[PDB]
Amino acid sequence: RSTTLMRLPKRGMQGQVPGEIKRPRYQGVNLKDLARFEGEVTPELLVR
Amino acid sequence: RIKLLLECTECKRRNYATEKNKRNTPNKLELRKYCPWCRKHTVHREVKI
Amino acid sequence: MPKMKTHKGAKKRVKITASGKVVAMKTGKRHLNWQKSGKEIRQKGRKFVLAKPEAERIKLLLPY
RNA sequence: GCGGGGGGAACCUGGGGAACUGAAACAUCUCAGUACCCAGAGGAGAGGAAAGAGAAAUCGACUCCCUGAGUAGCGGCGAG
RNA sequence: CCCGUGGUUCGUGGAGCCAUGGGGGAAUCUGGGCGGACCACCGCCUAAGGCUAAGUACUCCGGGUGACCGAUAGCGCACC
RNA sequence: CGGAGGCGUAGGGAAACCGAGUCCGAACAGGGCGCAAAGUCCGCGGCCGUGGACCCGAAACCGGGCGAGCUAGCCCUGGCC
RNA sequence: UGAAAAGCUAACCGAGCCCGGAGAUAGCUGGUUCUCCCCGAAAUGACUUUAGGGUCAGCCUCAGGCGCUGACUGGGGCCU
RNA sequence: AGUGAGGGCGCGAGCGAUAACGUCCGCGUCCGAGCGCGGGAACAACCGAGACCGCCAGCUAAGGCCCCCAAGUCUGGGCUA
RNA sequence: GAAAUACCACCCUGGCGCGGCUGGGGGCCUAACCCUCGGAUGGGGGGACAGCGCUUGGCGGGCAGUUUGACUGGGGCGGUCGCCUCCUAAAAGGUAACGGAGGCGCCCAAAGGUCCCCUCAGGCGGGACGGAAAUCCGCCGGAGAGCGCAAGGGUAGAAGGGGGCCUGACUGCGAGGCCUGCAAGCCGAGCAGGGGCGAAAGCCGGGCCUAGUGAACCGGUGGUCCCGUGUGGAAGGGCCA
Repeated sequence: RSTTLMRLPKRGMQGQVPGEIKRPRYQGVNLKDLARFEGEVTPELLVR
Repeated sequence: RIKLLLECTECKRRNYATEKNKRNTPNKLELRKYCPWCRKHTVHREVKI
Repeated sequence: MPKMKTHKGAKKRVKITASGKVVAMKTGKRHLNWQKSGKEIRQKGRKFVLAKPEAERIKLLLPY
């Protein structure tokens, strides 16, 4: 019951611009190092 | 198909607006008016088959 | 073993906010006939009907 | 002077290959390359060193397990 | 490479690669298919021969274990 | 003990993306929010989806075989009226 | 096959019999099992190749929270 | 989670012949699904009445009291025969 | 004269010249192929045909596999199946019935805007071409004539009759409500851009309103200028109209 406007065509290989929601709040509230953390150091980080 | 055929308005190459219309009485005669999103309002014209 | 949404559904609009809801193009009428015209064409935001949109939901649950 | 042939519960490769039921009808579709007829190598064959992957100036035989998403997608884009 | 078809998550599609039934019909490493229908790029691999081990399958047959069965359940079949 | 993962951990959009903001948009007007009000895992259990899924129940369709001492036919060959 | 009615085709072939898909399919009928305790359904709506079926609406039950909000009654507007 | 069809009675319109234990809709009750007791002879839905279980207890509905069967063959005043 | 004439330029028409492309058809062979010979691997008849391989278009029950609706005081044949209006809905609203009735599946380019004016049929009385009924005069009138189209509502304190000027029958949108379980369909102040009718107090996001209507898929066109399966583009494709 309804046309549509979302079409995901004949394929399988998309690009990227990595949208991982991370929070300066978890960070500074209590799990960080106020200057250098980097994606690399975020394991524990609940944003990966 | 009856004296009722559907046309629509387009404006001086800077847009096109729509709406149906007819055929009967003054047939073709088709300037009209209307305003596109071109500029802020603007003539438009109409015609367009 | 895994069910997986009326993929179809997920596809044909059919969208969810993990909050607890979904929507489809207003889809009230539009993008079809319409020797309609204007003001009428005012209906293309988005929409959602409650109650019913459960089946939708659990069919989907797993991805979309 | 050799060889085969003849078997064999199931597994196995290729050969050829179907309606139901679903799609609450049903003709694309579906079950499916599934059931079954066959030929044949085994003790297991199958595949097995890349005109591959994949895009990072990267990997590196083939096979099987977990994951890869049931997403990427295939479609009277419907059952599936 | 033209159409006639198989594969493949592809059911006809902008639909690629391998694969063949018809007609055409060649290149030796400036070679030639492959990433993007296709065109200009870079990149990739080296095709149209050959051999086999090892890790998943299978259960005739043997051994063993069973919040698996007791004679109308268990294999139907515990014994000419 | 094995730490490829999948679920959380903002999301808003067809996307480009932006980002707790956001798409429409030239519109300061609405809808997805923001709002954590943490889930995530193990179990036990009401419960669907696929699998025959309370149980036995049909006309029949399809595959491979089984039979002319079944029966009718036709062939060969004696006999009897 | 068939001096053909739809005949006979291992004792009832209008499309044989055994095994197989398969435990086909079955909105239709049957059948649907210890005790006791609470509540208490509807047997109507809406569109449906549905119409003895079904999706959503109406009524029910168990759990959270609101917690004086309810049928009905008094009274006073403004509706028939 | 279950019914997705049901009937009866009263009133109000259809219809039908203003016929039917007909069928259409609505207000109510109903009966199923409790509606198992009284009851009217006995009778799912007509008047009474809600049965958690006892009583060799008493008051009552409806509707009853010559008898068959609990209860005045009461009293009072008539009118039919 | 519409043109001017030599001799040198290019370019055409041509019914005929010639040349490259290719379409149509008529003749014994011949060696593949077929039948072949008649007692031999050599002869004979046919032979570029049709046999035959593949692709082409078309006849085509002979065959196959499906389907050929629901309602309805049985089935079928008959009716009928979407929407508006009136009755019965019994006075809120709101409900069957093979219950009564009766319309629509158009359009109106200007019946779409606004400013300015006007104001019925019909009764009567008097009148040229009349002449039951035009056209004009004279009175009278809960407005019963009127409003494309059916009914019903409304309603000339006109939505109705006439003139002027004009496009909003605008995009962006809407708060908050009608009804409805679904989706529907429907009502709308006000903010923005932008105009149009008056000088303006303001009306205009189609009509006087209740019927002229159709999901979803699929695909088209006018965008856009979002995506592109290494990158540039592109087949192709996402949202708008």
